[PDB]
Amino acid sequence: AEVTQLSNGIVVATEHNPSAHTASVGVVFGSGAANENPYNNGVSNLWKNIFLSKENSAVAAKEGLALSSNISRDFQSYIVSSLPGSTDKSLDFLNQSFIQQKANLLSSSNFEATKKSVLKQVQDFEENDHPNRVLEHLHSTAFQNTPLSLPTRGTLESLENLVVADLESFANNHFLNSNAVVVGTGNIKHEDLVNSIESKNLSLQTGTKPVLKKKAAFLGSEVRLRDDTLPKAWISLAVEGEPVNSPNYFVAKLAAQIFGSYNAFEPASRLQGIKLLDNIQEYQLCDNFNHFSLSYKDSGLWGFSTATRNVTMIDDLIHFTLKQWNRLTISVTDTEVERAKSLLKLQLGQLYESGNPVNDANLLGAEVLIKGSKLSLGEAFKKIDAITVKDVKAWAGKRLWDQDIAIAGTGQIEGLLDYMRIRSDMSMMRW
Amino acid sequence: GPPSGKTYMGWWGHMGGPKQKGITSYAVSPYAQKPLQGIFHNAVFNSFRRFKSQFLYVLIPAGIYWYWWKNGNEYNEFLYSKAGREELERVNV
Repeated sequence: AEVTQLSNGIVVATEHNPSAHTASVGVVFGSGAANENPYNNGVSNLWKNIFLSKENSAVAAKEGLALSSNISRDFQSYIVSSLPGSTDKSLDFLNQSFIQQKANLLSSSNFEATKKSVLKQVQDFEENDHPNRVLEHLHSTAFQNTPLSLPTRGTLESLENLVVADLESFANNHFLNSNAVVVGTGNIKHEDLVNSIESKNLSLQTGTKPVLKKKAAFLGSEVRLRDDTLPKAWISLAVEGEPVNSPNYFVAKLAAQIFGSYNAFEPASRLQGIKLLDNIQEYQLCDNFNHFSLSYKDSGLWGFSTATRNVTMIDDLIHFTLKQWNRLTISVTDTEVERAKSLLKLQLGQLYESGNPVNDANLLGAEVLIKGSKLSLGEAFKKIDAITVKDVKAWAGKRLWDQDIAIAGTGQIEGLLDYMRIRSDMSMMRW
Repeated sequence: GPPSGKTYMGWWGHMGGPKQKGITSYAVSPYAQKPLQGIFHNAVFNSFRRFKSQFLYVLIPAGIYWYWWKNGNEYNEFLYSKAGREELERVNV
């Protein structure tokens, strides 16, 4: 029900949900913010904001379209959502203003205004968006001196020396046809889509993007940007997790769903099936925490990201959740496994099926770029319910028992004890 | 308990130091590092730097007091010989 066909160049991937309204056609490239050097960084976000600029969006809005884009750590996407009877308009707009000539987009008035707005919103993100910036510093210190370490939005110091030559070089080096996947979600049928991509000739280039010299290797590290102006203490620690197209991927997502996510002020998240919430609820050790499991192309992370207003008992929160992490290897039960199985099925269903047909476009483009064909919601559910407690114990002994962690913090984090205690509290002496 | 008088050292989280902002601290786990990194370079060169900077303050007073002790000891060994008995009486009274 998620059909994929390889044409002369590009790969077309689509899914036809005939009850949805807005059909959404776009192209998803396989060169995100980890396919460049740290000096031209932020050229992916700059390309996204060039595509989303006032000129391009007014041209798209006069015809009845609505642009979208999403830059991630290996795929970047350009989505033109539209009405269901109007997608040949979407296709030839995306041809005429992104795939062929872009001289209307890349002259030094629109590029100057776009670069100024990008500089303002990146520095506003760096000052006033605290949990995302420490997840970003966690990525920057986990995979350091190695191309997965890069900021997605780009840093300010490597964004004020970018001109149109950088964007044209990136569009020549990474906006290819053996690197691109065109996607269709919403209610377009498959064959009218490829009929309209093969009627009007649509091909970006012919070549191949440059392969990287250094693969993503985890380096157990530590960083702290302690700003004691801030009222909270945002820390986040994470180990090396399993990447995409790895056999231990769904057990990593299940082991994240075992500990779940929490919010101390909602009275329905204080009653979950976590054993950690009987330790962190008598002195109110944190405000929220969420156990992520990110899986990029070469490697990935596995850890929790919190926020703490009780900045004196930070080490107790760290120690309690790390003992709960060691409970995965030594004595995890089966009722936690089945609770996390049902909750992981619910979360993947809420992610894969939703009202917006551009998130499905981004997910379908990513997992057709890296894998080759999309596995359905049924096969994912079968691979989830085929997981026993011993597979979780084997994976937790593989990737969580005494492994190197990487910590990224900000705020009032002097109460955070320093590194060797946190590293050697990942392994207890069997109680 | 009784909150006693304030001192110049609190505990973790409120240590009583000045407020700091913008001091990033990078570190690397020792399992990723090599211990005994540069022990022969820092055993020959840095130890000589520390010995070069801090040996006059130790050797000038040691030299003064050792020369004083050696001169006094050999003067006493001179006096309780036979060639100093008139000097022994003269120093006595």
